[PDB]
Amino acid sequence: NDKVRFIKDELRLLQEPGSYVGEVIKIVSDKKVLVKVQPEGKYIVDVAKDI
Amino acid sequence: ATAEKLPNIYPSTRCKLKLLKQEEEKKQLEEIRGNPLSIGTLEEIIDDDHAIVTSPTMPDYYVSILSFVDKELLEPGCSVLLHHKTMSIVGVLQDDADPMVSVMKMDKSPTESYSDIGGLESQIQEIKESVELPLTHPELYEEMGPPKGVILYGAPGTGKTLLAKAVANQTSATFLRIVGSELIQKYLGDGPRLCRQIFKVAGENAPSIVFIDEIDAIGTKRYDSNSGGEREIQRTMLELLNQLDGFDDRGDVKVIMATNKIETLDPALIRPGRIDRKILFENPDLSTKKKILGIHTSKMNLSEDVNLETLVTTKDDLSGADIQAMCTEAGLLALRERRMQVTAEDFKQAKERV
Repeated sequence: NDKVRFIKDELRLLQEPGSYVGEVIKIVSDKKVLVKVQPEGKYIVDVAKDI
Repeated sequence: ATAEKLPNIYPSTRCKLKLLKQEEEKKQLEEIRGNPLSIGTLEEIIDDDHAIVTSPTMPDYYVSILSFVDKELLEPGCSVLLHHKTMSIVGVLQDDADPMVSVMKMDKSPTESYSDIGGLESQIQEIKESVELPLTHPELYEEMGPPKGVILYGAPGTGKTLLAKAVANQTSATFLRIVGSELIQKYLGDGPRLCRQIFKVAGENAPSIVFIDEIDAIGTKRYDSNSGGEREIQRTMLELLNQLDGFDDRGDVKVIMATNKIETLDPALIRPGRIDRKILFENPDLSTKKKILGIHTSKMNLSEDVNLETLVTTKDDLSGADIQAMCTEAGLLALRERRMQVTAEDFKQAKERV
């Protein structure tokens, strides 16, 4: 059964919009990190709660 | 005991600080903003409470601030809070950084204090009175006013460099050290911007101590503006002069001039009535040398064979650095001797070398 779910498990992530890498310009007190995505430009944007 | 009461006091302060009801209201004011939002750079302003912006991707949208924070808090050409919708200015955004200007020693109330440098005092009054004195700002008030800057001479690392931070330490303003040879570029016009960037800082961070070292190059008027003569020489200097002859202070932003090439320079580059001050470091006379001697000699550990006069009279009229310098390799000899207490011989040696 380990396999099954596992083999099944990949099925979701195969559905994804994408995952943006980013180049942080900085943060501020806002807890919105201030960033320029590499192909994009600069955006000041919130972080993950886990960091 | 009270330390505990002091600590919790510090703690309770943290709480109230974090306590910034209003929190909701502040969050209400944040809950306004939405998120995540978009960086973008200013361009110009109108009262419109709509203004357009600048982007690396270069959308430029005509957008309002979300208004509690302010337009006038900011200048055109500056990164601002923008939504991702219209790139609506969400409010005041730094665009903090700007941590660069051309070539400088970026320092404030620097290490060098006149005590440190060996006694030069005779000219310390020059730099003190012209600058340190109005730095106290108390007496200069009645004095009705204070020159711009001084002109060092003599040798750096003893007269020129050591003094330089003495009053810079003493007044504890922002000491900005540069060389003209640390300008140019050989190209035309940012030499001024170099200065400008500096003067931007100079204007910005006031009080500050402007320093300048060795204008051999950007400062020479020559005889000519043509026939191979590099414009940038004068082209820079003039602007440096513009911000120089466009400003003197009552004790705020102070200037320093350190170099051996004097009349390479314009009279208005000094502009008396403004720069009144020539510092010139000499070879310290035996006593004044001894004055610096006892300082650096003694702060060097040694054996009682050593004597100042043993060193003093033996001397050619050294620089106050050569004092240090003799003293320097002196121990190096004792290190080559691998000893912690220097004899007198190393001194004579180290001097008769250096």
